[PDB]
Amino acid sequence: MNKDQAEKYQERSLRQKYNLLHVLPTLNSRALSGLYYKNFHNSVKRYQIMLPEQLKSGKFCSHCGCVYVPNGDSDELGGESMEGPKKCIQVNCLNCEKSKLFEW
Amino acid sequence: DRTQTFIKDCLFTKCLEDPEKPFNENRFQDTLLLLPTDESADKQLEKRDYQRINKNSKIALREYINNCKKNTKKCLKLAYENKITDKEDLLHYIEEKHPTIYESLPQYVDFVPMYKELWINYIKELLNITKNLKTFNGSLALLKLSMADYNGALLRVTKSKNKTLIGLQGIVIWDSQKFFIMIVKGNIIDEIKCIPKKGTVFQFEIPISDDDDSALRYSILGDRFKYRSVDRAGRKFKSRRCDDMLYYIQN
Amino acid sequence: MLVDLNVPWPQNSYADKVTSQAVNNLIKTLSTLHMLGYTHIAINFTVNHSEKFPNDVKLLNPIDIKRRFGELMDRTGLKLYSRITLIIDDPSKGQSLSKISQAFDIVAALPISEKGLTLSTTNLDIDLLTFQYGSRLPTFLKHKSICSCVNRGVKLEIVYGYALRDVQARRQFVSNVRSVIRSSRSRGIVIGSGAMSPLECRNILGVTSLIKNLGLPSDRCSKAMGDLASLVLLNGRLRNKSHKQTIVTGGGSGNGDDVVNDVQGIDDVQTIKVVKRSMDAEQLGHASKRHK
Amino acid sequence: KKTFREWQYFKLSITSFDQDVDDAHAIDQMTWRQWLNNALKRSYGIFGEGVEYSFLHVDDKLAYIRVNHADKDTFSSSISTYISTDELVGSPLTVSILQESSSLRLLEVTDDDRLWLKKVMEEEEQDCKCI
Amino acid sequence: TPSDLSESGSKLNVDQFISSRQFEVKQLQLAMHNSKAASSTRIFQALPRKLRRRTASHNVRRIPKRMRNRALREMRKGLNAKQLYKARMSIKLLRLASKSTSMKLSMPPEVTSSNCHVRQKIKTLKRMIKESSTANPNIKLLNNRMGSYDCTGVNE
Amino acid sequence: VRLKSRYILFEIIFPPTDTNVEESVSKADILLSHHRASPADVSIKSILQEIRRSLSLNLGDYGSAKCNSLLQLKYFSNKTSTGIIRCHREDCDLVIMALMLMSKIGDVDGLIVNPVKVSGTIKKIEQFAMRRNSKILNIIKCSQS
RNA sequence: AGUCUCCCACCAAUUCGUAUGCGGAAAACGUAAUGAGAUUUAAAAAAAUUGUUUAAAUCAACUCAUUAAGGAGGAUGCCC
RNA sequence: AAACCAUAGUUAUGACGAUUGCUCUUUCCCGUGCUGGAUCGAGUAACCCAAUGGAGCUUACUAUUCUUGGUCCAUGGAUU
RNA sequence: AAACACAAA
Ligand SMILES: [Mg+2]
Ligand SMILES: [Mg+2]
Ligand SMILES: [Mg+2]
Ligand SMILES: [Zn+2]
Repeated sequence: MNKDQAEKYQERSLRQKYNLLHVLPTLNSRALSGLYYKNFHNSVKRYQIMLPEQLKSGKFCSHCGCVYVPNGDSDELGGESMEGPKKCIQVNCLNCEKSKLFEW
Repeated sequence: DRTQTFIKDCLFTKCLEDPEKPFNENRFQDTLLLLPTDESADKQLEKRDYQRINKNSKIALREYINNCKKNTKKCLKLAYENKITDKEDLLHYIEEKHPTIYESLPQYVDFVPMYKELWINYIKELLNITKNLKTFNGSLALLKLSMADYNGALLRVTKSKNKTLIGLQGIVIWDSQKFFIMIVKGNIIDEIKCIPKKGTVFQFEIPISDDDDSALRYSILGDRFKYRSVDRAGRKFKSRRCDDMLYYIQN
Repeated sequence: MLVDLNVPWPQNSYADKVTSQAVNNLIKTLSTLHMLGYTHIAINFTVNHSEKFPNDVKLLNPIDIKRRFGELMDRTGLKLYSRITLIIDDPSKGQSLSKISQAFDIVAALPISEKGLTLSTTNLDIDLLTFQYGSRLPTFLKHKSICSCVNRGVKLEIVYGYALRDVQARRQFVSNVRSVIRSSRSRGIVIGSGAMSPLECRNILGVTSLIKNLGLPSDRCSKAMGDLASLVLLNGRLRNKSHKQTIVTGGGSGNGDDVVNDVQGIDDVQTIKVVKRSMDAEQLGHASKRHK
Repeated sequence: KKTFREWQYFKLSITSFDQDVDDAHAIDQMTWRQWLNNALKRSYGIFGEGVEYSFLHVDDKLAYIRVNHADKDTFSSSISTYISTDELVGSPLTVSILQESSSLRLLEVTDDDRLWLKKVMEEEEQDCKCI
Repeated sequence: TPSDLSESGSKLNVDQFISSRQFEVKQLQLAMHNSKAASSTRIFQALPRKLRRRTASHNVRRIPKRMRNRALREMRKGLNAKQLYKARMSIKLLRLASKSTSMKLSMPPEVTSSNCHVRQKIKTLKRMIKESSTANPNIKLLNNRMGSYDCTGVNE
Repeated sequence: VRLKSRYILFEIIFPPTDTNVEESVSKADILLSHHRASPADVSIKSILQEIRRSLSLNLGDYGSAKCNSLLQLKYFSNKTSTGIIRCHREDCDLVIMALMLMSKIGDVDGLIVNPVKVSGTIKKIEQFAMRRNSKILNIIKCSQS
């Protein structure tokens, strides 16, 4: 297998995983979201490449694995709400009953 | 050593019966060995949250499968009770009389359209399906297909040890290690299909309709689909027996 | 089903040119094997090891199944396969299997020495192990080696068609067959007929009678000619056609479109299979309900 | 527990190529017998020569041979081995056993010679049952 | 030199060892057999299978994992009745891990009794068992040093 | 695994075919007149070639091919006319029938072959040969009186 | 069958004086209750054994981490 | 110079004949049934083999190349 | 052949 041809295959596979992470059900169903998240991460761990932190921090959830999205293609919103600090700013989701807290 | 070997032989001819047995089979060691016999914080955070997400998604998939299993049974029972045959009446009746059991039911018309296209385009770009078909190479294409991902793929069971599993078409929702998960549609059938891979034959057809109406005829073998590489290469393979494929020739 | 995998081709070196009489005799013997009854025939081609392999791909196979066997099959009704036997005795540096293995279908070996036997049993990727039944056996064959080989793959082949050549060769043939059957534990045995003319061919009953007189039970002969021959054809076919048993280039719909059975449909200059669109997403999944 | 088989039948048929030499010469019963006597002596010694066999319903390239149940192996190993050479034909002869039977139940044509042989064989059958 | 020092350890060569000592072997054989020394036949016979034994391994032993984990827990780390047995087992495990070679080979590197300070722990726990208020003269006073008393039940 | 061997002990006996001379009727007299001696033209390759010819002449082609796989003469000396023929446990009957059907040596005539002991090891064959040799001496000592 | 382990002299003790889940003289020995784990792990992946050689929807299987023997009192659950 | 010792013991464990039983199939009867009975037939497996004795573990076997018991949030058909 | 070894392969 040519490495120049393997780079294109790697890019295509990464794009395909990232697209499968999205469309309707991974947003709707937490099971498919978590499964595809685990698959994408197991695929990116084997390629010995780090992933950007600016997306790594605020991309997915920690209990199910759905993308944090509040309210071309109308879909379902990802999070219950996003309050102010109120003591410390938190973000809640729809699928599970937990929240993620960040401090200023 | 020659006179020494003669002395050793004249000594062994007293104890042993064949003096030139050990020197021939190399049991008289010339040497006697004498020796006593002789930024990690965020990384750990990411590993732990990944472990937690995996452990949650497993249970979520399991309970989703169980919910679909029970919902299909209950809705088919209610349909037979109400005597309604086609799906376009049954789903509307359930929606207008049973709100809850309807948000648990899946929708094939929701599952087919983007999945099929997003997998077809991905495979077309991977196998380099071009308007002309003189730029192909079978070896590299088969290697890519062995390395390719089948998450959200359309496969048809064409041969199997069980005479009832054959002929089932479905699109992948998740790739397990022992069973294969797809979804099928019928008159009222909306069953999630789990199929064993040990002894079954699958196949996938890629449509190509630029000028003529042709398609590629590819196929996989589940029995030997368990010991393949995943997204990478360089895994030392072993010849197993190539012997339990008798069902392939038999029928 | 009956399979004969050692039909010899009248050529040993690439410098030789086959005359029309040999091709006519081969056509006659193929017709003879077909008339009485047979299912699979794989012709054999023999070359030695120390020779210079030609640095070509489109000239390695002087069989041209589509040229003349393409003339014969439409009237005959059976299939042909191209196989090669390697006469390897001394481990010289000449080794270019990466071309002849992919160009041919079945790759066998003909060891004469002990080192060649060991390397062909351990490292050489072959399909059948054939011995020189005309000459003397290289050594006292071991049991564990043959058992581990037949568990790892390659089986032994017995050719009863050589005993019809002369008188002095029959004793050596029987002595070698006895040792092979005794050392192989009667597991990986494949039977073939190495006849060059249709006059030295026999019926399946003569074959099973000869082998049952040799020492192997008749039911085992039937099983090894029915299932083991099909399996050794399948292995050598998909090891070259497909990848390492992971992805198959052929899709079996019914009962005739099989990777070893379907031979005119599947392309050989490439590995693609151009079929019309027959799988949609709107058709009912259940084949019992799906109607056209 | 088991019934003792007297002998066993064998369906013999000649296969001679070279249509010209084939239609040229015409084999007969004595030809068959000489071919068998040559095959047995070529493949075996006195062991093969002392094999009991008779001829029943000899035809053009067709004949039926009954061999004892104890010598079926010797007969079937010698038949598929020998190839005639310069006996009566310019093209050497090769024989292939079509089928075998141990219950006399075989019928190719609707002739009556099989019926007569069957009649004499059952008049011997009841005779060995009583005797 | 019949034995020398080399890469791994000491090497002893049989060749020179029996070469230098040859006349001694001749005198020994003459002292054992007088008239049979001139003859060369089979004097020694095969060992009976009843006396025949089997060969063991060249290693010392493999310690069970339970005792190893307990010794690890003890080394790395008024009294109730169970705390008496706890301290007793603690001193026993310390002594065992100190003497045993298999446990030493199963112990983790960079761990010694000096660093563990076994002696002070032994002293403290022995002081505790001494405080446990036992009554020795209630048990009995024996007659010999090896355990041998009389266990006879009269009418019971 | 083990190769199943079966050694065969045979004796060459010369019948005193002479009708013009009167003979003594006893045990040791006929034992001596039958165990006189073997001729000088007697060896291992001359007996092996003769038995190989007789095997092909009596059994045939396949009968000699199946039997000549492990047909060897391990021990034989012309002073006592005792030989040990190694063969398979399958072809023991064939070798015995061939030794029975032995007609004559190509230059020496008037002799018979007697198979005495058949066993699957050489130690028991040697023990039986020693026992037979010891038994032979008894009648000799008794008749020398 | 196997290039696995151990017994086949003893030692009121520099001699594994080891009352440590149970059985066992020992054993790279059998099994029982709970929790967790997957080259992101305590450790399986890019000493022996085995063609495939644990798992990675749930079950089943492997690995590791805890539970010392007997008698008495109180509470809870079952027939009563 | 012997300790020489096996309810197989040191390249051995042969040769056929006869009987019952076990699995399927083409038949007839009482009561449906009953390790209910009798004819026409096929097969009795494979791994494989001791060399001093015992225990534990792992690894090879049972597809017309004998069998048996149970389980399965495996699928296939039918009733509620 | 079997059986043995901190061998050798
Ligand atoms: Mg053994
Ligand atoms: Mg061994
Ligand atoms: Mg052993
Ligand atoms: Zn969540």
